[PDB]
Amino acid sequence: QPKQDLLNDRIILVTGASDGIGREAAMTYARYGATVILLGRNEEKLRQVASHINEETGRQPQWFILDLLTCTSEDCQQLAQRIAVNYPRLDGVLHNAGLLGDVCPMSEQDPQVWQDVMQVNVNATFMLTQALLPLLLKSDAGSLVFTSSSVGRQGRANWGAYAASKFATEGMMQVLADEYQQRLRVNCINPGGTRDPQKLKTPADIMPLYLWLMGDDSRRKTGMTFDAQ
Amino acid sequence: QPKQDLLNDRIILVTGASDGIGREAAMTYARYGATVILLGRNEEKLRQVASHINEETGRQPQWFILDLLTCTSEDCQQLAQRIAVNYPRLDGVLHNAGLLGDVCPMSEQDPQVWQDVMQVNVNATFMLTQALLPLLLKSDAGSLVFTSSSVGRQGRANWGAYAASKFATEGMMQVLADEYQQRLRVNCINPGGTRQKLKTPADIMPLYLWLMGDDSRRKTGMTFDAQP
Repeated sequence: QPKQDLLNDRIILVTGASDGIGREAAMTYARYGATVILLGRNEEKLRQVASHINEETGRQPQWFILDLLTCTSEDCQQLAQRIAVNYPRLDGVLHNAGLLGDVCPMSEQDPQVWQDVMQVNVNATFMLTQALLPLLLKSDAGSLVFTSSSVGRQGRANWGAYAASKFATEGMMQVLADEYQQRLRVNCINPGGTRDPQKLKTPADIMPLYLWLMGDDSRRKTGMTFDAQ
Repeated sequence: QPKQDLLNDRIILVTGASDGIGREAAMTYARYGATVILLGRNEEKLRQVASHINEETGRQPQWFILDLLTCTSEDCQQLAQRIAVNYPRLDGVLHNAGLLGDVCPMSEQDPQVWQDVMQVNVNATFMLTQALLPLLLKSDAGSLVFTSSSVGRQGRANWGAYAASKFATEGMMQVLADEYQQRLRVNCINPGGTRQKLKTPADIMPLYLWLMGDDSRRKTGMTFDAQP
């Protein structure tokens, strides 16, 4: 599909960058020319992913530490302040950080795990969004992408807090898209089943959508949720 | 529609029972024969609502204190124990408690208010549901009703935490309906704008009555608008 320089001169921040889909997305964005900013809780994990992208790409991403389970609104503003000293805008923010929590009936759901899933997937993702909006408004056409799931649109047995949180994520995305008509592109990606493990798709397999949402080919698309597979 | 003894011998718990829609739902259910249990955060207000329902109906609801803003899972479990001492089952639970929070752009939403809205409307509403499930399963046909909103189906500018929380509520309702198919009726009610060209709580009662009475027995997993 996309040309190899699709994301030249796009600065894109990726949360949950240290492993899984986040790690693939950061690497993929860099491969396609982006200046990537990695966000995660583990500095040694982040440094390792940055080194790999540099070896593979020749340019080394910066990383910043944030723990969504515990971060405050103050921590997010300070993170945004640190970014802004190094970077003039954010062209993209990919919210790929998340907690799955318990997969079990509602009667069995652990209430602290429930609280933790809502804190990471909803509340912290919101506070981080709020902190980063000014930088995103500095883009020619900033793009904000949340991670959803099939159970964010149709609740199913056993999916408890994760489902509740992904519904909330669809709602948050919709409110934002309505507030930022013209000004920001705000959408969700549903990556689907990525991780019978040999039957599933690899993060690499689902990347085209992640690329599309950050490149110019999706320029006036907002308020939608997209299925990666 | 419906007969005046619709809810005779139905035991129905109403949260947020001490004002607005909750207070009207409690009263309506009592008028229609139900044994009502009121839940709220403030004793003085609940007692006043109970007394008024007794005056108007002739039977006095019991009340229990729970503050969804600060309650723990243990608090909900203890509440459920206290209810079980006094009652053999719950035929209905109406989750009417809620916090609206800020109505303003996402960039201006107060993060503390945001967290409080999610804690009341989602976390504590789930924790309370969890504690009351055994009682509801003891009904012949227990009915669990959440409160939603038009902005729990389509997000709109300025509705911030409320919207996120009501999407979460539609999601929680859908998971529960899937888990309890054939065992519990689990649905949402969107009361619409209420409280001069707006409707009163009294005006929107038909749906609240319908979901607790036998006419809705086969209906689960759905979200209903009180004002179509």
